[PDB]
Amino acid sequence: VNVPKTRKTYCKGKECRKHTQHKVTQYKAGKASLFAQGKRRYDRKQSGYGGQTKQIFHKKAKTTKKVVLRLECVVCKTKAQLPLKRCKHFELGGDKKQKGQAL
Amino acid sequence: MQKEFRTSAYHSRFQTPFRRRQEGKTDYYQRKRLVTQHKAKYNSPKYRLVVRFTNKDIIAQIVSAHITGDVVFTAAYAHELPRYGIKYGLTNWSAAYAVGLLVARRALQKLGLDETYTGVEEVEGEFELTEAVEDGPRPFKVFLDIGLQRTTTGARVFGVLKGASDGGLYVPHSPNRFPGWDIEAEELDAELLRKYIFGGHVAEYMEELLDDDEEKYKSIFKNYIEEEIESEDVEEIYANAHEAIRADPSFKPTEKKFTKEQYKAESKKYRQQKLTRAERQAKVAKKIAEFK
Amino acid sequence: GKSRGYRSGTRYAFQRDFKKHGAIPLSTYLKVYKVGDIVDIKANGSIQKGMPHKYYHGKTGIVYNVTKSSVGVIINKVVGNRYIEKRVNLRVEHVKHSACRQEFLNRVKSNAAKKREAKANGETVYLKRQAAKPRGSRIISTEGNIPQTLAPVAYETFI
Amino acid sequence: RKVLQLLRLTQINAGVFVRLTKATSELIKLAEPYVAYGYPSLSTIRQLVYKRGFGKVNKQRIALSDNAIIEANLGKFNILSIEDLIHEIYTVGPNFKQVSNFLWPFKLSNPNGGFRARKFQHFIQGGDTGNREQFINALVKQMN
RNA sequence: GGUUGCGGCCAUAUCUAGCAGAAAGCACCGUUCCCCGUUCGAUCAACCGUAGUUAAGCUGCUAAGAGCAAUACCGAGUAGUGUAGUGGGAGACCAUACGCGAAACUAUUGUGCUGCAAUCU
RNA sequence: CCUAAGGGGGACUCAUGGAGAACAGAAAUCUCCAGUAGAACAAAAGGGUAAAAGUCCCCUUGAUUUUGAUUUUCAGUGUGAAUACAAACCAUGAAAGUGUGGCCUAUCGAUCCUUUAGUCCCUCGGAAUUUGAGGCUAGAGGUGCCAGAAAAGUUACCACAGGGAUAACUGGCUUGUGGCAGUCAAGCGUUCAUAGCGACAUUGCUUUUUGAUUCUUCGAUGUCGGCUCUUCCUAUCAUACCGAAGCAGAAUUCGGUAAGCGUUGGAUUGUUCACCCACUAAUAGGGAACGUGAGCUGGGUUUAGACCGUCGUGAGACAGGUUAGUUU
RNA sequence: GGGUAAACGGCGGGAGUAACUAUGACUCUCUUAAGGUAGCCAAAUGCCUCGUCAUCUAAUUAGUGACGCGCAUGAAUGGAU
RNA sequence: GAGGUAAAGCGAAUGAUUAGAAGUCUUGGGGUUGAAAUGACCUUAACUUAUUCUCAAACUUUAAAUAUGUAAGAAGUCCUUGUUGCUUAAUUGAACGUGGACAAUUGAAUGAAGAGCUUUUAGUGGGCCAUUUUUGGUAAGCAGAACUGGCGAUGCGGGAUGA
Ligand SMILES: C[C@@H]1C[C@@H]([C@H](O)CC2CC(=O)NC(=O)C2)C(=O)[C@@H](C)C1
Ligand SMILES: [Zn+2]
Repeated sequence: VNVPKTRKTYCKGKECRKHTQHKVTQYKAGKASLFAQGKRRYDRKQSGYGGQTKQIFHKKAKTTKKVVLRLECVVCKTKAQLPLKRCKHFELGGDKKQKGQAL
Repeated sequence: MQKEFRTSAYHSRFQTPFRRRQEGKTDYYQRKRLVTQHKAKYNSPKYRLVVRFTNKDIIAQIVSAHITGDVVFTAAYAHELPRYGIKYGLTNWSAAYAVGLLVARRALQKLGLDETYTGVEEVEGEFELTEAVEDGPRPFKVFLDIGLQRTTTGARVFGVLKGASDGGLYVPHSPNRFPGWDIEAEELDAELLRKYIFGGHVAEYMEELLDDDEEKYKSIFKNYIEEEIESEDVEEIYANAHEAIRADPSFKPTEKKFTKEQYKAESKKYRQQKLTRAERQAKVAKKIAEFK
Repeated sequence: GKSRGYRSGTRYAFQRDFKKHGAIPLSTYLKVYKVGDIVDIKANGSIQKGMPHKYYHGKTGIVYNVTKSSVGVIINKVVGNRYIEKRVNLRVEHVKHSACRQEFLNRVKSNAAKKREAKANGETVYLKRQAAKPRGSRIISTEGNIPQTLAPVAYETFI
Repeated sequence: RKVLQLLRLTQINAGVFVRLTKATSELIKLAEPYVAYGYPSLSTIRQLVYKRGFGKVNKQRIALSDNAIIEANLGKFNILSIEDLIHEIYTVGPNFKQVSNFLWPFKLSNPNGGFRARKFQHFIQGGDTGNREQFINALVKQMN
C-alpha cells in the first residue's frame, strides 16, 4: 500500500481541536527497558535454578503486522496513532499511480 | 448471416424505463436527491425552484412533491415580462434575473413575508444570502432545480438563482457559477456581474456591432431599431422593470377569448378516432376477400 | 466448510422482481412513518445500506424511532422458549406500510358511524363480525333448467 | 390435539354440541380423523340432556336434577328450565355459547352393538369417523 | 379537448412499418462580442425570435402487427399437495376418503390513465 | 490487495454485430447504425448497478474525533463484521445532498508483559526538588489447534485403569464383487436363430469369494493347516432308468427323475489353494461357530533369543526373509 | 583453514550405436564427495517368484549347479574361500 | 404481508439437446466450368429463418399445498387546545398531555383446574425406532438430516413369539 507523507486530519490538541496538517510517519516500537516492573520481575524469577519459568512462543502464524501511522500535527506537535490493515508491503510517499499508460 | 436481434424474446424481457425517463426529461437520480425529505420532519415539504429554458420562454416554478404528483406553489414565466416593461430579449441572462426576482416577490407576497425580507434593494452584483430576521419567521427556503441542464459558470439558470436570492427567497448557493467569477483568483467581480444583471452584455453587443457590421445589426437587433432603443438606455429598461416587479408582483392571468368548452370543441374536431372492433374485422374480411 | 455469513441463502430473497430492476419509484421516499405505525419489512437488493437481516425479510413490526433516512422497527423473535424484542434500523426503501391497519381503522370509524345512528333512531345494533353461517332454505325453479343426467365416461387413451 | 382440547373432547366417547359456522367448521375439519359428528334430532338432544346432563358450576360437574340449578346459573340468559336449555341448544339461539359451555361435555358409553368392523376410517369408506349427518342419532342411541 | 413545465403509477405507456397533424406551444432553425467548453460553437455556453420549416422530433391514427395487460362453462378440478386406512401391489408405484389447488395451452378483449400550474381558433 | 481500487461532483455508455475508409489483411485507427447490459465493477460465487455502482476528468482525505445504541453468530457472553443516529471537525457540489474506507455478502485475535500516543493528570504513603518507577484512556507487538498450554521419538521388555462407545474370527443385515440360473434373439453352426452355442440388453437366485457395516463378545467364545470321525445339501463326477443330437456303430455332447451308493495312492509346499505322476466307474462341489486343540499335532502366524536386506542419526520399523521357542 | 573412512557412513541416471536380429565394446548426454572395485548371488540378503536352464524323481514351491540391470549383494558396518 | 419448494417451461433468458425444410455462403471446401474471368453450376459442412424431439440440485418468465409474520380496540377512535431548547416560511408539525363524547355486541370463533412474577436446586448433555420428506451408498437391522409420534421411562388387549 501507499500513503502520502502528509495528511489533514482532526487534531486532539486543546488549542487545535480541528483539522490541521499532519506529517505522516511509521510507528516503530521502542526497545524494551530493563527497569520495567515486568522485566524487573521476570529477571528475578529466572535467577537461581528451575530453568525457563515463563512461556516462550513458537507457533507463529501471522506473516504481516498492522502498520501504525504516527501523525505529527504541524501546529501543536501533538502526535496521533492510526492503525491500518495488514499489508505485506508498505511505503510512505511513493510514486502515484499513472492511469492510461502503456507497459 | 447474423442473428436477427429484435426477436419476440427481446421484446418480452425488455424492461422499459420510467415514462419521463424515456421521454428524456427527468433525471431520477437528482430527483431522488432533491425531493427526499428528512424523515423526522414528517410532512414538511421541500420546495424546488424548477428552472427550465425553452427556445422562446423561461419557466420558473416553486414546487413541492406529493404522491399524487407535484403541486405548484407559484410560477413565473418570461412571457409575463411584457407586462412589466421587458418586451425583447426574454431569454437574456437579465431576463432570467427578472423572472427570478418576479417569482421571489410573487411567492413572498403569497406567503405574507413582504415587510420582512424585502431582498437586496440596491442590486450591485455582490454575492449575498437572504439572512433571517431575528425573532421572526425564517425566510422562505427554496432549492434550485436545473434538471438536465449543464452547470457552467455564466449559465442563465444561475441568473434566475441570483434574481430569486435578491428577491428575498433564501436559496443557498455559492457565487462561483455567476458570470464574473475568477477561478484563478477565487473572488467574484461585482462589476461584471452587475453588467450582466442590467443587460450590459447585450448593450455592448449592440454598440460593437452597430459601428462594425451594421447589416448584421439591422437583422439581429431589429426590434430595438423599430423601438428606437439605443445601447445606452437598455440599463434603464431593466432598472424600471425591477422597480415595477417589486411594486406589484401579483399574478394577472391573460384574458381568454374563448371558454374552456369552446376550446375543447374546437380542438376535438382535428382528432382522429379509434376504429370499432367491428370496423377492423370488416377491413380484415374485405382484404381477405379481395385476396381471393 | 460450513458458511453462515450475513447474507447467506438470500440468492432469491434479495433479488429484484422480474422487469423491476433499476431505480426506485419515489413514492417510497415520500411516505411518512410515525412512531407507532405498523410497517412491513421487505429487503430491496439495490440498496445495500440499512438492509435488514434475512430473518426480518417478510416480518411486520412497529416503528419506534424515526431518523434522517431510516426508521427503527420492533420485531418479536422466538429465541428458544420465549420472545425477544429486536430493534432493527432500516432505511425506508426496505419498509412499507402494513395494509392490515387500514381495513381495521375503517371498521373502527364504520362501527362508530353505525352505532351513533342506532341511538338516533332509538334502536340497537350488533357490531360484532360473524363467520359465514350455513345457508338457509331455498326453492330451485326448473323453467329451462330440467336436470341434465350425467354418467361417468368410458376409459379411453388419448395419445 | 389442540383442536380437540378446544372442543373439550379430552376423553374417548365424549360428546359436545357445536354451532356450525366457517370457523368451527374448519376447526372440526382438523379433528375429523378422530371424531364422529352429525346433525342431531330433537329427541336425541332431549335424551342426552335428561340422562347425562351435567352443568359446570364453579368448575364442578353438577347433575341437572332440578330446575333451580339451571336457573341459578343461566337466569341472566333467560334459561329457567331443562326445556329452556334444550330449546336453546336445538334452535341455536342468541345465548347458545353460554348454554353449551355450561353443559359439561357428555360422557357416553361404548355403543351397544359395537361400531363397524374398523372405526378409524371415514364413514363413507365403512368406518366411523367424520360426518354421518343423521346417523349420529342411531350412534347416540347406541351410546347413550 | 390540444400544448407546455413539473410529476404519480412505471409497456393497456414499449417496439416495427406506414399515414395525418388547424390554433398555440414545443421543436428544428440563425450568429459568435460577451460568460463558458471543445480536435471540432457537432454537444455544452451566450445572443437574436430576427432569416426559414413542420422535413424531423412530438402527438394522434392504421396493422387477422410483435410485445404487454386483463378475463374465462379454455385447459382443469388436471398436475401437485395436507390429512387417513391392518387399502392394492413382490416392488416401483397406484387408487380411494376428507380438503386445498397450479402452469403451460386455447379463446376473447384492450393498447396508458391521471395530479398541480400556465396557455390555445 | 488498494492514496486509490476510499469520498464528492461532472461528462459519457458498455460486450457484440452490421455497413464503410490508403498501406490495413480474421486482429491496429476512424465513422455511422443497431445494441436491456449478452460488458465492467481487485480477488470465490451469488446478488446489485445504465443520463450508473460501469469508462474518463476535476477536487480531495470522512480510511478523522468522543463515547453510547442496535443487527448477525448468540448464552442474546466475547471476537469479527455491519447498521442507524448524537456531538464535533471537514471534503465535495450551484445546490439539495452525499461521505465514519473498499457496491453487498469473507479478509481475523483476550488475560499477563512490552511499547507508543494522549492526559502532562494521579502516586512513590516522615517533608520536599529533580531523574527513575508505577497508575489512568487508545493503539501496536500473538496466540491459524484461530474463546488464545511453552513441547521429539520408540517399546517385538513392558505396565495400569478401562472399552465391545472401538479393530483383528464366527454369527447377523446387504450382495457391489465372486458363483450359478433365466428371458429376448443379431449372429455362428455346408443351408439352418434356438442339435449345440449365442452378441447388444435385461430378470433373478446363492452366501461355498471378497467387500460394506460395527449389532453381540475385550472381569478372553483358544484366532492357520493337517490328521481323525459323523452327518447333511444338490447346483449329479460315477453308478440305475430314460428323452434329444449336426445319435450309422463306437465314443461324445445336451437334458430329466434321482444324493441310494462311491469319489483314491503319491512327489513339492505349513499351507488352504496349486501343479504334476498314477490308478480308477469316478477321482463332483459345498455346509455343519470358515464342523472338529479339556481329540491330537504345532509345520505357519503372532511374546521374549538371534541373523540378513532396505529404512531410521538413534532407540528401533518392515503387513520382508531366516532359525530356536511350556499346548493345563 | 588443514587432516582423518580397520571414524559414523556413502558408493548415479538417460539416449543411440557393430556388412540379420539380439546385445552393446563405443559414443553423446545430465549429475555426484565418490559413482559399487575385487569378489559373490533368487544366498539365512530377490519383491516380481513356484525367476530361466540343467540335475536329482514316475511325479519335486524342496535340494544342488549355473545365469544375473542384484526391489534392496559387496569388502575389519569385513568380502571370497 | 412474505416465500421460489412440488408442479410447470423451453416454437421464454442461461445451459444441454434430436431431426429434417427453406435460404445466405458475399467472410468453407471438393468436382466441373474457363486459353487466364471468384463471376456461376452439383455436392457436403457451416451459419440464418420458421419448425421439431427431449432435459436441469448448484436454469428460469410462472408458481401451489403445507408451514410462517401482523391486526381484529378503552393503553381505542374522535373533538377542542397546553409544553418544547426539536421541526416548519409559518400559528406548520412531532411527542406527551388537559377537558369532552362514545359501556356491556368495548367491536370475530372456540376454550381457559386462573393469570402474572421470582428465587433456588436436582438429574441430563452416549440415544434409538415408525410414518412422511431427504443426502451418501449397489444395498444394508448402513451412515447423516427435517416434522411429528413413540421407546427409553410403560404395564395392559391384539400381532403365536418381539422395546
Ligand atoms: C507472543 C508475545 C507475548 C504474548 C503474551 O505476552 C504471552 C503471555 C500471555 C499471558 O497472559 N501470560 C503468559 O505467561 C504468556 C502476546 O500477548 C503477544 C501479542 C506477544
Ligand atoms: Zn494540533
